[PDB]
Amino acid sequence: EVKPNPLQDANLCSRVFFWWLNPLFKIGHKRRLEEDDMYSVLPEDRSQHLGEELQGFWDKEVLRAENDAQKPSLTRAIIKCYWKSYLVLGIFTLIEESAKVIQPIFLGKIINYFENYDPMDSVALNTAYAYATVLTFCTLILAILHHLYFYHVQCAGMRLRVAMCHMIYRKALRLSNMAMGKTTTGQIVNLLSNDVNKFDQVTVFLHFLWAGPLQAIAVTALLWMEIGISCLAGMAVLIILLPLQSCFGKLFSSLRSKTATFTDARIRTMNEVITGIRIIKMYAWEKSFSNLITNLRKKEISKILRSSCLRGMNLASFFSASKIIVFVTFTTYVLLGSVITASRVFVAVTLYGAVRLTVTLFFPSAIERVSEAIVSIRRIQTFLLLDEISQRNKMVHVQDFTAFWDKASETPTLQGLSFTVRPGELLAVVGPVGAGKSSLLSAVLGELAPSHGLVSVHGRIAYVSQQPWVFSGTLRSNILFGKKYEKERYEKVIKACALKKDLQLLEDGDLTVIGDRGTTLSGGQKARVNLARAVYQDADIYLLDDPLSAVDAEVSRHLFELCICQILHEKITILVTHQLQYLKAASQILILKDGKMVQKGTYTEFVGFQAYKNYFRAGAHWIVFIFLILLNTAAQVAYVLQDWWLSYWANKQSMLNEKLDLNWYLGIYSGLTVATVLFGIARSLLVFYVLVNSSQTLHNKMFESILKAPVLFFDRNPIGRILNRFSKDIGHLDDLLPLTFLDFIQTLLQVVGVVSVAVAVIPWIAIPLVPLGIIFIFLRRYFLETSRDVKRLESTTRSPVFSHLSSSLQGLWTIRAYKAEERCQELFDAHQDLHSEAWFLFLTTSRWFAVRLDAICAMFVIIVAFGSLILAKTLDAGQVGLALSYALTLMGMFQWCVRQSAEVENMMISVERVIEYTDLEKEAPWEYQKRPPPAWPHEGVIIFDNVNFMYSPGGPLVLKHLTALIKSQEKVGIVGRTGAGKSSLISALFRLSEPEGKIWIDKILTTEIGLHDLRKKMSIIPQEPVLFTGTMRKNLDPFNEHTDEELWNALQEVQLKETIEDLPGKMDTELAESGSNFSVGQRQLVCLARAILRKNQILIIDEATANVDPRTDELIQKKIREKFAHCTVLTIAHRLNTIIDSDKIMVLDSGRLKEYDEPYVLLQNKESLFYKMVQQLGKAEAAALTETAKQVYFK
Ligand SMILES: CC[C@@]1(O)C(=O)OCc2c1cc1n(c2=O)Cc2cc3c(CN(C)C)c(O)ccc3nc2-1
Repeated sequence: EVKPNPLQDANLCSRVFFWWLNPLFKIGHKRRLEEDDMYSVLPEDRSQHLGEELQGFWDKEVLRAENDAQKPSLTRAIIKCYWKSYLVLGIFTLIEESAKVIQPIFLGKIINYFENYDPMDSVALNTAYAYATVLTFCTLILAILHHLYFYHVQCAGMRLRVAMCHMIYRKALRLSNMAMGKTTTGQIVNLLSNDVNKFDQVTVFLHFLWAGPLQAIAVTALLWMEIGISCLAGMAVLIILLPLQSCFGKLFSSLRSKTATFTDARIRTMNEVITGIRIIKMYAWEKSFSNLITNLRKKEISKILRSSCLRGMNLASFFSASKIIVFVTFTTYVLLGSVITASRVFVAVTLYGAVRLTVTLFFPSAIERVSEAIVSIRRIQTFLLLDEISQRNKMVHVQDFTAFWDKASETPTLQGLSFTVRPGELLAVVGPVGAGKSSLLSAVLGELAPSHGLVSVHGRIAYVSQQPWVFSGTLRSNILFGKKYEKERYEKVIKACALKKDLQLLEDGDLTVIGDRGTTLSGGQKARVNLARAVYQDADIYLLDDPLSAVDAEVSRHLFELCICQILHEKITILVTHQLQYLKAASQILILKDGKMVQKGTYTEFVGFQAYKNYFRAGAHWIVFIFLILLNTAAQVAYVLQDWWLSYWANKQSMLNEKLDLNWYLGIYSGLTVATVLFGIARSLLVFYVLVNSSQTLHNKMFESILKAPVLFFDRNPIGRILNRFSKDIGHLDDLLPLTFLDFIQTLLQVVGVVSVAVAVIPWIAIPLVPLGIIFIFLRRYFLETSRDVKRLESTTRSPVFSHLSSSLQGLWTIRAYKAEERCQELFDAHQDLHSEAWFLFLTTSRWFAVRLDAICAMFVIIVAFGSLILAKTLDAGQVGLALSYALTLMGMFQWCVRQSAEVENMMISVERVIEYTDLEKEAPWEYQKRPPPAWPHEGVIIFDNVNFMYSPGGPLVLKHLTALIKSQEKVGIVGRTGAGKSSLISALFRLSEPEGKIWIDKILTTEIGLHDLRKKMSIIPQEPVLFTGTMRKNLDPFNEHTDEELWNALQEVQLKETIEDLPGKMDTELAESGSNFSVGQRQLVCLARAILRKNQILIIDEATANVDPRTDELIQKKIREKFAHCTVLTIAHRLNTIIDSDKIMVLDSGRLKEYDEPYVLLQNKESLFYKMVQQLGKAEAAALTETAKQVYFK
């Protein structure tokens, strides 16, 4: 075994404590870990073994189902597989529940000793030590041996999950093409990504389905023997809490899906902002999108906050549920007239303290997780019952072949086809079009079957689809594609593929790892690899579907004239290519149409504290948190004082020889119950409000930072990187972190409850508390330095599994062509177990930590129990019963406290990323001092003086010293080399980066006005037109300052009015995604309509009409020159004929003004680049251009 696994040989008292895992933490404390530091899985965890074993039952089970004439049952099959195993772990669950319930009874007798106390009876004292001893071992069961057990219940989960990933993939290769036609990859990948993943989460709780109810019965029976019928009072109320928890579960799922619509509506609208940002800014339409995102968020926040109230009240039930069921029990019990006594109260408090989790949380969860598992199985069953291809599947013969992609009602995909070919001969095929162009090959592969006629083949087939496909590994590994390596074969074919030079020049040699999803190769080179793979296999049958042979290249000739015509030509081969002239070398040509063989037409026939501060300060004044800190303690102190008051009552009562004032004691006691639920519920609402209001603020402080971010921000940051923060992180700050934080705080108080009660009742506990503390601090620090990293490795090692299935599910034909399932199965198993190696660490890592938290927690109970008995002269029965009833309660809650601590610390990083967006360097203000006068653009005069511009500070100067005059209403065409200068002068004109030099517009220096004062007052028509998901009215005027008449005129200025007024909303029609119902030219016509609405005296055309039919461009040209006669127009355009009649042209290259004059005068200088560019037209049209330019003198 490559990575020997210590679990093979660790002794019991190693693996009980996971002591064997110690070396991992040592190294993980010294280093960052890597995939070689993780252990290999034990033999039985191998995907192949589990799958082959489970098939060994599911196979039998479908045999039964056919023989019994019923639909089969996968749930029975896994059960029949795991029954003989999984029952054994039930035995520990049984003894575990016993320990949970037995502890109270002996907590009775150890308290009972104090009720009978005399300092001088050693015999009674020794009995108490025996009870205290068994109380320790009972704790030791729950606190130590529980952890090995829980790991094995987790292993039932992981073992079951892995086996399904095997059987699914095994099915996926056997899957019939029809079933693949009835399927999408996303279904199988999701099934593997999620729906099998549920099998861990059922198995942790499946034993609670019986052990929980059996627990509840036992607790009621015991209590009845302690407190009579009165135990029915609490237990019935406890059981009523079970539906009530479900009632909350129902509601927020409703409101969660109700909020889903708005995060989707927000995130789509946000994605338009982030991707569209540049053109958004030029229009000055921030305020439009600012209103949308604000209103959706303010809508979203209202429902998520209204859900947050119910989510808060839910935890308040978990806070009061012990206190309510205690109160009603003893109140009834007292009203049936019993005195209250320390022994009989704390037993019930402890029995309730034990059962409460089982009925209120584990069992409610379990019935849900079982329900999600059983639905997961039934779809997996559905998948495993899809149809399959017939798995059995020197010469090739075909005869009258009549076949379909599916037996739909249309005519067969192949019809009447017959041929035979023998080795040493090449067929070629003019195949179908609009359909399976290589359908003939697909028949030879047996992807299709005859309704009539026959195909017969012998030997082994090589195939390539015209679609390329590349396997996970190196390119050499793809050239091997699992076959043995053979240097001379490999050399000869790889050289005959001319691949070495390209592979050396472009892909670093054959050792190059093929990257994620095949990223590494160019598609042109990727295509050739398929043939290189094919030829390396030296198969009997070589089937070629157009390998971009249609692409003219020396290799696409060389492969044929040397390799395919001479080397490969000995083998059986069939070729489809557009290279019809290659088929002059073909031995035979088949031409096909409508599946018919139409002719044998042979060719000759032709995180630091500051994060917390920032997050909380964003919620409220610190004065509010002071009010909040009061409520926390008030809830917690009300909680403890209730149980202390119950002790105090018992202590007074047992002192009497005479009546108690029932309505004093029960009065105050009832008060603390009402108080503890009321502060508890109030606290639980307040925390959410403070934190959720904090999330709302961070979004709005952050969202404004995004609109006012300069374009430079969106150059450096990918769209996904930004948009993820608006989906994921602010998702968490609404969905889950306020919840997780309140649950952390709630539990932390309760731990502070037990510890502080314990030191109060027994002061000298305060000494050993500090050792336990410092032990915990070093433990947490030592642990999390590793666990943080294992979770990284686990999350990483997941991604090859889905990638491999996706790649393999894309390659199905090819895999079965090489009948290579026997290996590709092994590749999946290699990936699956390597993830399982990480999952095995993830399970056992947490236990090695969790067992110590329960170790030091187990040590605490010892301290209180024997500490109480040591101080027996001083303590008194009520106070001990308080201390011990709390001490037992620590066991469960303390582990949960630190789990949420780790999860909050991890999740809190989402807040750091959000705040890092709250302070991005802004542009200058939109509105600024020295506002331009009320009609400032009144001439369209522009000066550029020594203008210098860059896409980054200190970057390359893409404008150098650019200096120009543009006169009023002048029409300035601009052109240059492709990619030279480009829009940079436009982005300078919008100040999207601040230019050096000066730009003056209508006597105003552009660098001394607000960016909306500028950008509102100049139109642009962009390189790519943009529509926004919204009304046609908003896409034309979000401010609705233009009349519908003007909006109709604009749509009537273009052709499109009578294509929009017939849409049901008319101007108010909101569009499909990206306006798919409109053509690209029509989207530019929308920008022209926008421009026609704006009627600014300045317009910029950015090369737009290259997307558009010239006849629509002709309309654009017409309407520009008609409508913008008074306007000043700048026009970057590639084809000079669009601009040949400009009053002047600027030509830019290398960032310099190569030319600026009347275009004919530029042509009149035969040295000019403009003349040269017109001469580079290479055509007599240069004369028509020249004449048209000269006419500008005279027309
Ligand atoms: C749901 C997770 C889990 O089942 C688990 O994976 O392992 C076992 C375990 C769990 C949860 C909780 N606990 C556990 O031991 C203890 C616990 C206490 C909780 C408390 C405090 N209790 C004293 C009521 C809460 O307020 C809210 C949620 C709580 N959840 C849990």
